[PDB]
Amino acid sequence: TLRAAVFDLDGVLALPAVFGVLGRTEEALALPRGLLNDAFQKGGPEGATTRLMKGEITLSQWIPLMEENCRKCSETAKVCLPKNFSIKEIFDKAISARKINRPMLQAALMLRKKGFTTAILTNTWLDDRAERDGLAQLMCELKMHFDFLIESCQVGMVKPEPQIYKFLLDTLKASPSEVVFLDDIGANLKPARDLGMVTILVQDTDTALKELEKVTGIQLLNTPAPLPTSCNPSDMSHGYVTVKPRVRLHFVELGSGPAVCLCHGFPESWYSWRYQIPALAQAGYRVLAMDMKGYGESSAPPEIEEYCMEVLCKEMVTFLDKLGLSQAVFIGHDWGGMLVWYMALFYPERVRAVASLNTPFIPANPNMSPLESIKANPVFDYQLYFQEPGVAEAELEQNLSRTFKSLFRASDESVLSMHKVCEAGGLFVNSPEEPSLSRMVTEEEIQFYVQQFKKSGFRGPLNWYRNMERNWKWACKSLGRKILIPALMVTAEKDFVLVPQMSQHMEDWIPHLKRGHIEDCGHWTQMDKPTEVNQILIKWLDSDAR
Amino acid sequence: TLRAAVFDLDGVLALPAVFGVLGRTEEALALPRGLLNDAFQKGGPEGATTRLMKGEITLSQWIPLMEENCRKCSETAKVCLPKNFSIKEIFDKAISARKINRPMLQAALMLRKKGFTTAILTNTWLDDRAERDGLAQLMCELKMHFDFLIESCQVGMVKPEPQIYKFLLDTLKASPSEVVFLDDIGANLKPARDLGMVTILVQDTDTALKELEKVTGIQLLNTPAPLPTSCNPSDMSHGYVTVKPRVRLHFVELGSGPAVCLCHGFPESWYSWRYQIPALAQAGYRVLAMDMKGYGESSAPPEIEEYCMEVLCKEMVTFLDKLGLSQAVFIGHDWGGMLVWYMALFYPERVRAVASLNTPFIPANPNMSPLESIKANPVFDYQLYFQEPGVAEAELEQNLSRTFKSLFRASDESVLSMHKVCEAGGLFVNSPEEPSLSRMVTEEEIQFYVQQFKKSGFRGPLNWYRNMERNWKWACKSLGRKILIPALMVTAEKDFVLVPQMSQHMEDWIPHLKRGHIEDCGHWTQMDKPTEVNQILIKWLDSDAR
Ligand SMILES: CCSc1cccc(-c2ccc(C(N)=O)s2)c1
Ligand SMILES: CCSc1cccc(-c2ccc(C(N)=O)s2)c1
Repeated sequence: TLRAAVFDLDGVLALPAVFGVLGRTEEALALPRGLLNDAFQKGGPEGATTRLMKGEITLSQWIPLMEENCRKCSETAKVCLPKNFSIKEIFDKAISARKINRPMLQAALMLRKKGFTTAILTNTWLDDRAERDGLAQLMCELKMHFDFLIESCQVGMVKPEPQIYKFLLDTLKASPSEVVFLDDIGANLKPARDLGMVTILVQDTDTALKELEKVTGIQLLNTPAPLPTSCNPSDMSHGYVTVKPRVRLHFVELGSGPAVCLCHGFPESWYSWRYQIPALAQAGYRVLAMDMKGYGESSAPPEIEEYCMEVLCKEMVTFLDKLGLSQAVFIGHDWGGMLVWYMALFYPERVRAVASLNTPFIPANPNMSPLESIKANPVFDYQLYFQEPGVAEAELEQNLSRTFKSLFRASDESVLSMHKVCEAGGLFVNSPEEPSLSRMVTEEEIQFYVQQFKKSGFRGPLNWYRNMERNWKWACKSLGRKILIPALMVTAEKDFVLVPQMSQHMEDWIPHLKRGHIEDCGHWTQMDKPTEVNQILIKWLDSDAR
Repeated sequence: TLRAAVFDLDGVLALPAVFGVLGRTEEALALPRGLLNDAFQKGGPEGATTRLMKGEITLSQWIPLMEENCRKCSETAKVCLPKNFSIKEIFDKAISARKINRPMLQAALMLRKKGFTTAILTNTWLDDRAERDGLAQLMCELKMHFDFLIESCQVGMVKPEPQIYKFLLDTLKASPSEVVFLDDIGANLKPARDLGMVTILVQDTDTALKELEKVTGIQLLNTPAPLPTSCNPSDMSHGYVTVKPRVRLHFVELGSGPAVCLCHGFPESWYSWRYQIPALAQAGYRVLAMDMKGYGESSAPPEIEEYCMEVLCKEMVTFLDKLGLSQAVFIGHDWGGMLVWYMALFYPERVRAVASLNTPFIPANPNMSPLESIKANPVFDYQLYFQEPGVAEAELEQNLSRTFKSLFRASDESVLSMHKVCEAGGLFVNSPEEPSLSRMVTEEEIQFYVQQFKKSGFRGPLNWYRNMERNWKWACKSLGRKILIPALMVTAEKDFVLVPQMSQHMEDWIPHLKRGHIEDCGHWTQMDKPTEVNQILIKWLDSDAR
């Protein structure tokens, strides 16, 4: 019975296989077949290449030795290599052209999800090239999906020496018969077999995967579209900034590049962005996923006025100041979407670009009380239920598990009326005591929100809805302004509270506004439609926010 | 008696004054004197400009209104503005050319150091230009040196309206007679005077500063070269990454741009880089100042082997992995300098560039025990004293204040022999019980190190010296490699343990090595010579590490 799967990198997890480049070069250059290859394998286990693969020497030290091996192979072949022939130029292109074999990685991900221990076993080098970052990025992306990364140059052993195989088994804490080994070089496969390991000679991916499926009894080919990579809270970098005495803000941080500040809604967490954080960091951004004030590890002061838009926005400016960030892209959802439009209106200098999911930009009506305005819409009755300090806290803090399971559901899973909530006397008066688990979330993900909300509860979060009058007076000062910085409005077809239609007049105040629309998407946009959210955000980021 | 100083931005804290650009444009373009200016001030407190300054409108909305005011001023003047005349192009250059008036900022810094409350009072706008970041960066740099930043567009009032002045006094919690006010516009000075505030009409900086010195009784002109900006621990962003079960690494993070990872020595803190962090972030870098393993808020496991170079380097690679960083520039000092050379040797893919202060790169002697090697040098006797578990911990943990005050001293302040330490039976056997405070440090800075070392003490830090044999065996695997990535070696003339001379053969293993040398610098390089360290690092960073 298998419980571990090992993958080679070149020709297995990454394609096109860098080594099939020596043959491609020979042909393009009309060189005697195998000339370049002979120079690469020259001296076998004594050669420059074996020294490189064992980590005795770096790639930059190896390049002159390989080109030297190239003169000698020519001497004995009778043809003379050109004057612009560069080993470096050839390998630079080969490394650069090699990308992750996505279906192979998905198969490895699926096996690991089923309780398999996974690893990468590769003959690689210590890359000190000026262009080494491209491969460092690839290895970074690949490795975090595996239990182990065994690199020849770091262990001082190479495939096919039998010692690396005994090393592999020891690392795995498993006997050979519990291991599948995939490689594109039959010579490297043989020792794994001699030990009783299941092996797969990898040529075309589909066939290798057909073989893999058969031997594991796990479906790997033709499976449904997987979810984007999520976040494990304990594997993240956690950041803490004191924005004022007794007000500290917590954030999760991932990646490098332009700062993208993600602002969640009610009643959420930095964790609501779990499917966006790895994807946005991978797309070349420095992600800062906040626990907004009143939430999770961020401070939660009791006073209502601590949660008015003016105070919240000023604290987000200080956050940027203390981190030494002159700007950040601000991406919000629900209450975070509202904050994000106000950051653009009041601090355009600090906002590189602004994007909102579900939350439209509606300019304050100076001739109408914001309370009258809320009453005009039956779908906002829940906001009136939230007005009285203590009432919604009591219901929401009553049973945390029920609260999140009741709220976090897809559009075709609704359990909450949300209309005539005041008259019903609560949000959960029609709701089961033990709601079923929505297909959107795991039991574990619910438990994370439960644990977060045990610290401060619902007072601070609910206080965001308790500053209507103050926010309205502040917003009225911006009635003559327009939003002229890059902006994106993303609507969710099935959000029955923040309906797409409510966003229709936005072009009047944001003339250059760009849009996104997600069909069959409820209110919890990020977890309902992660793939679509990621595609829309990344595309908008690359085109409008460097 | 004064206790508060207020500065205007344009023409006072920032030069050349953006508004003296309308006159410069008129001349260069041979336009009737004051034509452009009339268009800027048009309608006075009713005009487009006053609306802009009060925050009713953004700069992008204002530009067409100002150019419109330009057609009208021409109608009545008889000349016709060109076809490539751009209000935007003019203001873009003016904003861009305006820089901090460094001597004015130094004067404000000196006053604040003397217990003054300082503030910036400015008539500014809400900048939504595509080029708004340049000014956002300037305001960011400037503001962190002041107690308050009062911007007209954010308060909805402007100079010279008397309400902003009453607002200023209220913000300051001070009566007018306790306030000096500096402005380059006499009209804005008058109301401050009418209230009894001391005023200074600012033309040339030197004279304004001569006036400021007279009225405060504090020397501001011709003062010694100030120290670079330091760090206040509670104003920093604190980061935490679990690199393995029960091993967490703490870091302080400042700025945006390429990741620069600062690695302190023995027995230090992230705080040893206090003078580098603001300077490097200001130079366009994302600084990650570590608490190395065994130190401060980082985990400190008791086992010796937890501190061998191989384990430490692997944990720094995981740190990068968990933060989503494919690379970082690694800058080390003392033990951190040693780690940093080993990161370059073993993980060149993860090291963008490598720099060391005082610590040279010495390749392991495969024909000699590292213990024999240490014994060959009388200056390394302290390392032998550190070998026995418990002995150095007892002496060092005995009185924390004495420990740091004894260690942290300039070269001409030495109190410690450091030679024949074993035979003397300690580091502090000749040292006073109550050492004087070195000119390098304040009592407060000592107390910070004392507080940090109360958590874990000296076991983990001392364990860095307890892996000679393991480090030697690991290092021997790199004997065939060279360091071919960008590298900087900084020597300290008066470091009597890590003498500049010990670095003389480095070019043999790092052929492209760049150098820095600091005269009259002891072992504690960063606090001994902050200005020189910063100049050397920034210059090397901008030229060799993007
Ligand atoms: C009150 C939490 S914010 C909000 C806004 C719009 C729709 C929703 C829904 C939450 C839960 C729903 C359900 N029935 O499961 S609909 C929540
Ligand atoms: C033992 C701490 S590491 C080190 C290396 C080289 C010189 C120094 C000095 C520390 C303190 C000195 C003194 N006498 O104040 S010299 C420390």
